Amino acid sequence: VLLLDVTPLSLGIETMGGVMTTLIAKNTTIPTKHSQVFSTAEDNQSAVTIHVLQGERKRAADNKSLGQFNLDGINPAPRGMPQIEVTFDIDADGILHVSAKDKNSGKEQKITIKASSGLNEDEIQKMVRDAEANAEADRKFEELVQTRNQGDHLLHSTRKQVEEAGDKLPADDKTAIESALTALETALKGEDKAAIEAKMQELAQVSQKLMEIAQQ
Amino acid sequence: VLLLDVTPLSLGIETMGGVMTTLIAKNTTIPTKHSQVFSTAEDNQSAVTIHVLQGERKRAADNKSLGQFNLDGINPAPRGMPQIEVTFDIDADGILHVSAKDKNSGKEQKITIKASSGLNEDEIQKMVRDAEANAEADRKFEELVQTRNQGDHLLHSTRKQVEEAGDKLPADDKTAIESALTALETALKGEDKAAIEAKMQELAQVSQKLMEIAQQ
Amino acid sequence: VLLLDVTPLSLGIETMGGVMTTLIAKNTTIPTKHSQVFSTAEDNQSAVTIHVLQGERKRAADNKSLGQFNLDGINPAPRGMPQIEVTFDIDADGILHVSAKDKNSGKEQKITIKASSGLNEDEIQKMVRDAEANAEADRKFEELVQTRNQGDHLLHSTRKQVEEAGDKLPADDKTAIESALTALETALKGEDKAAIEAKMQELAQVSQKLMEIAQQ
Amino acid sequence: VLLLDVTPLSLGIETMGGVMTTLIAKNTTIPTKHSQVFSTAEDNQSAVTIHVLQGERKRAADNKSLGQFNLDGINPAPRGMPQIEVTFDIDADGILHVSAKDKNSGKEQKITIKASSGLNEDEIQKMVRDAEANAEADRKFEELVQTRNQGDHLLHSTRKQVEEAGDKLPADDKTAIESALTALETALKGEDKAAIEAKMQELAQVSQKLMEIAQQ
Amino acid sequence: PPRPIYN
Amino acid sequence: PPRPIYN
Amino acid sequence: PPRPIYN
Amino acid sequence: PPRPIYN
Repeated sequence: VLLLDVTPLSLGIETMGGVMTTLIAKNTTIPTKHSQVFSTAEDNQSAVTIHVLQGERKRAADNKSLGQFNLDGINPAPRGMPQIEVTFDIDADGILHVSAKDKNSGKEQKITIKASSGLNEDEIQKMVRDAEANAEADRKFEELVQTRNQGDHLLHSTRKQVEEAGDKLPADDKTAIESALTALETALKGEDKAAIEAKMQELAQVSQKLMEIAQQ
Repeated sequence: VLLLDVTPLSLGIETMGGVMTTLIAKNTTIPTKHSQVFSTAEDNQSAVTIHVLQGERKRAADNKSLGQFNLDGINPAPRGMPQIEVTFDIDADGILHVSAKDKNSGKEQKITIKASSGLNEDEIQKMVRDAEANAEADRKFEELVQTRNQGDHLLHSTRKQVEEAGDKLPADDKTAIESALTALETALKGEDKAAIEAKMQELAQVSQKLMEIAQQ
Repeated sequence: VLLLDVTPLSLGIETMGGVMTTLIAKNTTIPTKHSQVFSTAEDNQSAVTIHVLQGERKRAADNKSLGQFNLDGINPAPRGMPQIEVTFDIDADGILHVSAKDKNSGKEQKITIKASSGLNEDEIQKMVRDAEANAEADRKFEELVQTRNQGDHLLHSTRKQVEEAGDKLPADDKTAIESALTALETALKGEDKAAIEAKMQELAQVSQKLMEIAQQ
Repeated sequence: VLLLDVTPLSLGIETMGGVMTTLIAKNTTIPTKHSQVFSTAEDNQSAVTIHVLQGERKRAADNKSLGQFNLDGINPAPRGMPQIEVTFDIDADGILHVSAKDKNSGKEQKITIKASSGLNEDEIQKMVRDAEANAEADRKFEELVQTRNQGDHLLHSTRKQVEEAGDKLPADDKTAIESALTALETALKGEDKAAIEAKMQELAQVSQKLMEIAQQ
Repeated sequence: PPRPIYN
Repeated sequence: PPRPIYN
Repeated sequence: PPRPIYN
Repeated sequence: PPRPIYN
């Protein structure tokens, strides 16, 4: 063939922390189909917003918004237990269907995106350019969001373990841990990666008996 | 400057499932330092092997092995709660120190890797070549390992929730769930991504009351 | 747009010495049109073969052959004086027309190449791979062909200047020069770049009075 | 090796028309040595300026200037007959020596460029960025300079052939040709590629008997 | 609703 | 010992 | 016939 | 002096 139809930019969805997670990489021959499983961030969450993005930047806000839709009717569950499978499907005509399917409940919602959506040739180029001009800030951004999500995980996990421990936990351990979890929660409200890791480590430093209880 | 000293290939460590996780990207100017936090895969795990890798392939076995060392003395904890911070540090002389530090226990182990370790110019090139010749198989491999680790997570989580539920769970729910967890565990022993997702969904399909109990 | 139609490999024609000269670069959005002016290699040449090539290698023999055609009816002229304009034109349907037009004589011949000609997705990839596996041999090859064509130029030019000089040239200069031109012509029959430059320099070393005559 | 010393940007010299001609490609492992043969643009030219450039742009003015020096003592010759071999040599310490050697006369001049010359890491990046932001304007620029140099060649060649023809050329041919050469020379004073090719073709259209004379 | 979180 | 798992 | 030569 | 011309 003398030609190939390819995606000029990456396609994906916004995930927790405001980061674009890629489902179809830049430069993919179409027709193409890819799927990944995502989940909930909060206990008892009833819905997820799927926000479809085109572009090469790490910040979702820095990419082109192709549309969003909600999947609701997610049944009560602990965070991270629902299996929300997201599929990007680009048919032979260049049309993108994104769907989100709850593997438990069976619910499905889609958005269809025409082949002529997104950035034009000019902007595809200004976009590829910046992904490079800013490769650094993006990396610092992405690792901040990862730290933040790791801190939020440990925040939630440790609180749950404290409950499940209840009386097994000495009051001197419980006072230290709950003070660390307050400072953690205060830090996660910030954009300071080192300060988030300091409170994470503080918590790991005081939680050792908790961990030994939780393991038994 | 007319020259820059740069890393010709990516550097990292082997993580669960046999996948190389990159800590320093190909083409980085040295001196450079980067760190990431990893954790344990099993409850009560006492040690981690750090296995240092150079190269562009997704399978660790497909990369160049720069060395490995263990960090032990990890205190009893639930899986995924320890914070094992791994640092790659390439000084102005081209020497790589990799360290692993337990943020709770304070233990640290390192390996020092001389500047002349790894693949020579020829092999750097044969390596970059294959990362491309095989970009596909690598992606299929990496998403198999991710599915497998997501399935293992849900396997472990659901068993724990069954325990914490105990009598709250109807025996008709508990029989269905424990049968799904047996088939899941049988599938995770395989290299079939679709079969792993089938048992995951089977489990999500039978676990709904469990999820509603676990959330309360 | 979510897609772009692009050329997966470079397109061009074979030029003197067996080298692919690119007219449309790899990764160009189509529709696209490009033209360049070529010429004759020998005095009195009456025709040129246009040989259309797809690929990333420097040796024409290493690329995919899309077709060839002759333009004849080139009027008697010194080498390098005819203006043979070659146009590559890829229309909105992915079809390539290559034409060759003699700007003096007005003659034109074309070949039309369907959109489905050339290498398939697999081979596009094996091709891009090798352009890299062999980037070196290609460069050594291309500079050999350039040296050879520079030597052939000086061979032809110097012979012409000897004629135009005639009696102005001392017989001791003419014997040295014609001996250098014999060794040059013998070397150009070889694949040894250094030996070609040695005979070129030998000739530059003996030709100095010739050059001073030719300039007057 | 965990590192390689590589050139971050291309290195070369300014050639006729104000274009950077690359001698050492971006990303080359050092130590490295490369040489190419250049020549004179005008009959009887006595010297060449070597202007050493670092960067990825097609316009010399758009690159970083590392220094310039003259090689003189070029002996009288027709344009394009001298062999001025230019060598770029980057030793194990990152130092660049550029030399220019007249293969006839034996004269040599150099410039030595320290390893810390050129653009810093920041500017290497702003540079790579623009080579892309402007890939288009560069190509249009480079093909204008090539057209201009092809037109200048034909201008000079045809004038010489008119002289060598003298009386063999009908006065009706000579009036047409000398009028085409005046319009050509007027066009080459411009930045209009199409207008230059129009006068080139005009000249090819009137020169046909000249060409037939010159070939005999 | 919250954006998906990816494991 | 087991390889690290990355979250 | 000969291949074009490119100047 | 003039810049080199490359053939």
